[PDB]
Amino acid sequence: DDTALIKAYDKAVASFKH
Amino acid sequence: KKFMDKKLSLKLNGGRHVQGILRGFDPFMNLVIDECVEMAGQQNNIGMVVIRGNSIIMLEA
Amino acid sequence: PEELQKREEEEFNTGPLSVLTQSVKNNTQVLINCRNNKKLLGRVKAFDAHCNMVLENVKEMWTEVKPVNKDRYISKMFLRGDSVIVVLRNPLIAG
Amino acid sequence: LPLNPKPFLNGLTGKPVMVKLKWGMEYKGYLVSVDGYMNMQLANTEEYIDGALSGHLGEVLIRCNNVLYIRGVE
Amino acid sequence: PSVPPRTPQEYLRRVQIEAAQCPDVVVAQIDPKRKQSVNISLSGCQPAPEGYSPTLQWQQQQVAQFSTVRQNVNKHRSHWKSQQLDSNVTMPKSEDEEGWKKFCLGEQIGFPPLLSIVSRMNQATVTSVLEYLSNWFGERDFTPELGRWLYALLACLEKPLLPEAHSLIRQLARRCSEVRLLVDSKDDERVPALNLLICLVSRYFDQRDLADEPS
Amino acid sequence: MKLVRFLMKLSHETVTIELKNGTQVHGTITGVDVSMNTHLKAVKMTLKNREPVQLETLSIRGNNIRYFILPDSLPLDTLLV
Amino acid sequence: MVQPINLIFRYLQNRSRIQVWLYEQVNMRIEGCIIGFDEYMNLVLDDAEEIHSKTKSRKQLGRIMLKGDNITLLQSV
Repeated sequence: DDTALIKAYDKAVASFKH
Repeated sequence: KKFMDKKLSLKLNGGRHVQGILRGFDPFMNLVIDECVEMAGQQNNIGMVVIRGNSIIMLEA
Repeated sequence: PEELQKREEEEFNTGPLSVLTQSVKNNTQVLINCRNNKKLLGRVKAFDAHCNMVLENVKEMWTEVKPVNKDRYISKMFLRGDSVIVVLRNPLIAG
Repeated sequence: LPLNPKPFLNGLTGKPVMVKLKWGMEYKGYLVSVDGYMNMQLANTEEYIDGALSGHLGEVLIRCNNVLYIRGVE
Repeated sequence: PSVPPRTPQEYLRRVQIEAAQCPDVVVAQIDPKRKQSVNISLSGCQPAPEGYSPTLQWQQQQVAQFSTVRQNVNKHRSHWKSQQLDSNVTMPKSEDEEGWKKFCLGEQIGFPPLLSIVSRMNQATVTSVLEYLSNWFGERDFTPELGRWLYALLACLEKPLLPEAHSLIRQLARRCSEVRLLVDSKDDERVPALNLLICLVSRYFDQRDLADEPS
Repeated sequence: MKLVRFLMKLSHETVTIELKNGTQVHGTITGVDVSMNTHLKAVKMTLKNREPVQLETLSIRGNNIRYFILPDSLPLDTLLV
Repeated sequence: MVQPINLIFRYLQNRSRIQVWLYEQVNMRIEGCIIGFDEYMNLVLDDAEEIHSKTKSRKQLGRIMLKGDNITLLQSV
């Protein structure tokens, strides 16, 4: 899982719903 | 704390060392030195002097 | 007695430590020059007669190189008197 | 005729002083105030580093143990 | 009595008596004044435009999440430390600003922040690089590729941070806040990311003077 | 004697300490004596020109400290009594 | 054995000129005539000078109070 940071970034940018 | 009248070469804080003959001391460890000399470079005379209990890093005969 | 410690508080209310008890009483900031060579802008919450302090909302401020302004923020802090150099009653600060 | 440290110091209040700290910097100002431990309070304060007026600080507390010497000025 | 003292104990005994004579603290009333030197202080962050400020509940959830990330980053540092890629990934010298910018960001297209690559990064480097990326950010637009790098390098900073590091990440969070003002829909791509970085800096890294407090 | 009395209430609190040499020492206080000498466990030291340092425990002389950074959750007003 | 506080008293009684070797500072010495002290060894000093090493120079302070905690070494002149 060498891109697992890249994923957590995307995941938090995504967590944003307002 | 028995050394008395016995010549010493003192290391003092801020990198200075001074050699002369002891003649007295304090409970607080301050002390009096005679016929003493500052060692820079070459050196020279100062005589009888008071020296503080701290200040002395190293003391050696 | 131990009620002669009421001197302390009367001492602190006038006298040079007034500079600190100002800030404790009125929630004012002071600006302290510190031996780390930086300045601390914050509010005195408690202090003793050696200038040991508790501080609040501290901006640590300094410069470095042409030299840039730097800072950092410290919610709460215990500052040792020995690190204190001078303390400005009512400093002047501006962007 | 011996002048001793505390009474001397009390004599300097209300007046121009020059306080010089252990670390080279000095401060000129009016000695507004003083206490048991010889902390000091200065008004109209001016700071001098390596000769050079470095700033105008207003009212300033100086922690006793940073002081090297103090002296009157005209 | 009125003859000079003849030992130091006597002398001092006499000063002490004279000490109590004096008032222990004295206060000279003066009369006036003047101007005083200003101490320049850096701005906080710019508040978000109304509607763009995230909720506390989002912010905390974000922080909590970031911590785990950091748990896992460090937890597996040594595995990723020993791997490779190719002539491809030459990690620039630690002080090649220009080549780090080219490395991470490109005009090639730039290497993304793989654990395999960032786990090889020592603390002074992560610090330096962040800086390089801060600089590049003042003078170019925020891409989502930049976001990842900043977020990654933030995920690799170890506490306790040195003061220069705090100063650095604060500068970055100010910059995010400034760019955030330029924005004009919530739909803007930058928004979630800029709010995110401000959060981690203000709430994860203790600079809470910079935090978005809603309302 | 009153500020140090406050310091001594700070056991099981985790803090960061700036040392006179600039070193940032993060750790959990097991104890603080009357002259500010401090004992810590679970320690992480960040230094100027090198990687960090974990240690199970560490003790610091009061007179090598610049200041204590204290947790934001610390209840000052309580503890100042 | 002459305890160091006596030697200071001697300096006070003779109103000798002395030189002070400073704790925090090695590029400068203070010379003046002692006219009073206290248990903490703070000294009131008359006609006092700053004596910078190397640069041979001398600055005039007049009458100053010198804090005891600053003393590494006392000598005479």
